[PDB]
Amino acid sequence: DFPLANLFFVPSEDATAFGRRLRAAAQQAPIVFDTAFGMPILLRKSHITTAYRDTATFSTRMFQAGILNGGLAAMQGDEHARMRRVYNMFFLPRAVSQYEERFVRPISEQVVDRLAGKPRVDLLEDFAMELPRRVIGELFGFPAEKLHETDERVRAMLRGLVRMHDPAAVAESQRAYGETLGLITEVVERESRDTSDTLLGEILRTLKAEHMDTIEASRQIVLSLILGGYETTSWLVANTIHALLAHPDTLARVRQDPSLLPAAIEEGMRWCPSNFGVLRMVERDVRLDDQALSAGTVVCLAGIAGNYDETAYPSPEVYDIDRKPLPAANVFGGGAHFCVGAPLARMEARVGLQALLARFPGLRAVPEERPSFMYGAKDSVAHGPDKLPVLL
Ligand code: HEM
Ligand SMILES: N[C@@H](Cc1c[nH]c[nH+]1)C(=O)O
Repeated sequence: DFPLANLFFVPSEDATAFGRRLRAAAQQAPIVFDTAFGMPILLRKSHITTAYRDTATFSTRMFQAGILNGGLAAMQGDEHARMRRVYNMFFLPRAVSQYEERFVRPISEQVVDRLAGKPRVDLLEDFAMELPRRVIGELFGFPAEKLHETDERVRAMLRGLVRMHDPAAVAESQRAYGETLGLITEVVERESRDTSDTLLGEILRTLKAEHMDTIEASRQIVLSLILGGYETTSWLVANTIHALLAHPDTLARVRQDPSLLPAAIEEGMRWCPSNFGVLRMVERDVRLDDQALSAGTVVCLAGIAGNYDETAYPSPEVYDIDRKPLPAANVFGGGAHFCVGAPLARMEARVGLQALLARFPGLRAVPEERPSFMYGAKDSVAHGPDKLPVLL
């Protein structure tokens, strides 16, 4: 039994409130029970890094009861490493740079172009959501407005991958995936043809060459590009935008020198993380210092609690793109499951923000309307703003 804490479901106009809450809780106890979120939360750095590394004690098996069964995240040990190698190939530095020139740079120019002719826009819906959606489109050879229509189902899918102790959340997730399976099957069938010229077509050929091209594997490839490449990446872009908007002098520096964008992106992941960490299944009784966890417990590794550890990052409430070494990205997880798509997400954030800042030198937040930040923004599983109104 752990002390109670209320870390997740608390709204604030301060983007730092989430990180500050987690840090303040971590100073008081290593492990807390977040009643509204509904599970124990590991907050102490030593416990978290141990958990990420000891996959035999802290597994991803809970994923086998839900729509990710048969995907990469649900695999363990040797099965996992072999398929992981195959996913890794499509996010290598060279591959990502081809995506940048062919797909993401031009698309970014087009998304930013359609914001002009409006004195004010919501950069959340019109930019952070729109750009990753359209990238996943071009990787599929498939229209982005068709993905736009899956939004309620995409977030329904994701919510059942987080609050897995909730039977209703899990069942709605399975339902939403079932309602998306026709579309998934359409994309797979079309891009499995020799006539296929898309990246997704490249991917399905590689799976076949390793004799891994089951219906299930091909569906989970597509599913992860939707859940990760579209919805999750959106909140990274959105939180990076906000951090700059909320720091006009830094925004100006970054516009004048775009080579600062990677640091701005990493610092934004520290200062305003869009994800908290990961979920794990405790597979055997384990003692963490004087804490005990029972086998069968699903826990949250809230690695972003270290984002506000002032011993690592002094004045952690300050957005400082000049921190060196750059803060460790905890929003991508840890250990062998560490996000394989991270290189694409980082590149989309850099290229999109570069086009946005170059096209609108006068860009600024709407002074009256402050965003509200919370975990679960617009029914997502991200910590992010409810809106990003700007003046162009
Ligand atoms: C801002 C963007 C993203 C964030 C914050 C993020 C976060 C994460 C995290 C924390 C994990 C680990 C889950 C766990 O260990 O339980 C993960 C895994 C994964 N993510 Fe990402 N992700 C992002 C974008 C993407 C993209 C763009 C893709 C693919 C195009 C993607 C695909 C995957 C896959 C396939 C895995 C499973 C990896 C494995 O188990 O080996 N994600 N992601
Ligand atoms: N949660 C979904 C989508 C996602 C990918 N990366 C981060 N999130 C999954 O684990 O695939």
